[PDB]
Amino acid sequence: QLVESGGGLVQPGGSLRLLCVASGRPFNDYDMGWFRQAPGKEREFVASISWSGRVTDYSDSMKGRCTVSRDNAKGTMFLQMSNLVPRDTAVYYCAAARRRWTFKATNTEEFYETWGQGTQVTV
Amino acid sequence: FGSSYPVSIAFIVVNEFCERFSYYGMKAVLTLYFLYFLHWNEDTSTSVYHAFSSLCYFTPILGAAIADSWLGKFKTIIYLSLVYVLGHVFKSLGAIPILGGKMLHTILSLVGLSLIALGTGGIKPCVAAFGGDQFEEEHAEARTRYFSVFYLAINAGSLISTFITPMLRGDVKCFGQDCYALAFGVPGLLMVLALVVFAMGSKMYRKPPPEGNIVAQVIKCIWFALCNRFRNRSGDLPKRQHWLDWAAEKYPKHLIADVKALTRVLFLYIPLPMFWALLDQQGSRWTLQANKMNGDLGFFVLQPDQMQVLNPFLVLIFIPLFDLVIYRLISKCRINFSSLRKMAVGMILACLAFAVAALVETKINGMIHPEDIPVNKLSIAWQLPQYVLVTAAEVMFSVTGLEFSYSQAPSSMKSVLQAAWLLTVAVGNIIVLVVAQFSGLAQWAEFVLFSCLLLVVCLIFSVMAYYYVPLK
Ligand SMILES: Cc1onc(-c2ccccc2Cl)c1C(=O)N[C@@H]1C(=O)N2[C@@H]1SC(C)(C)[C@@H]2C(=O)O
Repeated sequence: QLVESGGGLVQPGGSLRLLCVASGRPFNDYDMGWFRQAPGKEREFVASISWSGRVTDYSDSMKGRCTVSRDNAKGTMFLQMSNLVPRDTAVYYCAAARRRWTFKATNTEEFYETWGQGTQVTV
Repeated sequence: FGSSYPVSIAFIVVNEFCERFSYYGMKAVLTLYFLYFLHWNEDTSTSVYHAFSSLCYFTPILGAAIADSWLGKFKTIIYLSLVYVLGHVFKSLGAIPILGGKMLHTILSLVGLSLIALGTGGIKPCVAAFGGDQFEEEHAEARTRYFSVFYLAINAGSLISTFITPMLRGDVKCFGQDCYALAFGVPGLLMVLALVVFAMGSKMYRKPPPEGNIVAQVIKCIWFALCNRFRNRSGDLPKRQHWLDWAAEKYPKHLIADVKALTRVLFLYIPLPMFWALLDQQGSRWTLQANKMNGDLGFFVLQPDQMQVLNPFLVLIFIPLFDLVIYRLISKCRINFSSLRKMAVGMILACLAFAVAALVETKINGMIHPEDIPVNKLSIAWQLPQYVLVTAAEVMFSVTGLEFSYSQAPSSMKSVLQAAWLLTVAVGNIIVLVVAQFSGLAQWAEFVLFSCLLLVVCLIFSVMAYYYVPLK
């Protein structure tokens, strides 16, 4: 709960490492995901990391190659983007979903309940 | 071919091999299908997987009830195999992304899983009982060899399933995405082939008819027996010499004897779920133990996960070895293994295997330095002795249990006792789930605990097996 984010401008072919720290209940309880919202577009799926980090998923695009990692101590989550391009110069959000039983896709906006403010990574 | 072995068991062992091949090939990819095709939560995927496994373990009760109480077997096998094929068709149809999405996929997959569980629970006991029914009651020595070959076929199917499954889901694009339809359809074709080969031998089988609504008669007999003693303010002869003797105003002696044998065998089997639960807690902890020990082996680098395949291979080696050499050598002398001493010896071997695992963990912990490498870092070897002991226990226990269940069952309820044998596995698997969450002990102290528990269960089973009254 109370998720945050951090990031900024990157080189045309550089790399970025976005943070997401939860300042609420324990971080091991929530399933986490990353979303992006390019200007004048719809919020897209980027990557998802399950509680305990055992299961990971990335969007078909995954421009370059992403990597989502999390530690449940200090409640922090890292996204490593490698081969960013002029495109995907979007606002990146962090979403957290409390563990429960559901049939909704883990890669959809409806699966997650709390969204933090998004960074403004640009290329 | 020559004699003493009908040609029919060919299309029993082959059918079992194909069925296990398909079942394991599907179950291997089930979780990945849940996670990366349906995009389900980890909790939801794991819960659905465990529910499907539990239903598969528990459905043989219904299958055996159908078979023995009505329709006989070879007609429950055929119809439940048709249901199995329908479930496979539904499951493979729900993995096609072209038609529907996220609603048709889920519904079709769940319905297919339900049908697959129904089919497996009802092809499991019925097939074994039907194959055992092909031998004359006098040929009690060929039946044991047939059961050994049956277990060998099961294990071989599992092994080829492990060796062949990763190829199906390896860089295959069904329609622009990972090809799960092929992964779920190849097992469907395997099950279709198994059904075809089983049905091909119809004219050679020895189909015996059911002896009536045996399950209802058994339930009613037990109910009357229990309700007769309730002489709260009276009673001179409610029941003496047994708790079923004075359930004799009805239910002629030929039924009271059958229910007596059933109850005796069930009371004997009571403690087997604990043995199954204790023995199941080795495919997960031993992987962790392997993760802490060197696995180069000089010639070929072995991963901790790959060591799991050493169980079916050792079973394949041991079954012929036990059947043809060790048992024959024991029989050479006056030593008599009565098919209940075999199970106790298997329990003792499992306890020894877990004690050896605890010893290996203790050796691992005692590591001291001389990228630095610990001198006292064990190679992936030293896990063989516990894999050898645990595998021998499984061969001695599981193979003997199938024969003991059939040999000690009344002709009217031969497949009911086979469901009782599988019922212990179902209950034992339930115990594993309840105990899995509770994990706060050291690996060495956990293995020593399992060894002691396996010893306590062995003594309980040994004492009860000592007082067991064999069927006659
Ligand atoms: C234990 C046990 O209890 N009933 C059976 C059994 C008996 C008949 C048909 C199918 C099965 Cl799975 C059984 C058993 O171990 N069967 C077979 C056996 O042993 N193998 C299969 S299952 C397995 C893949 C886990 C195991 C292995 O390869 O390690």
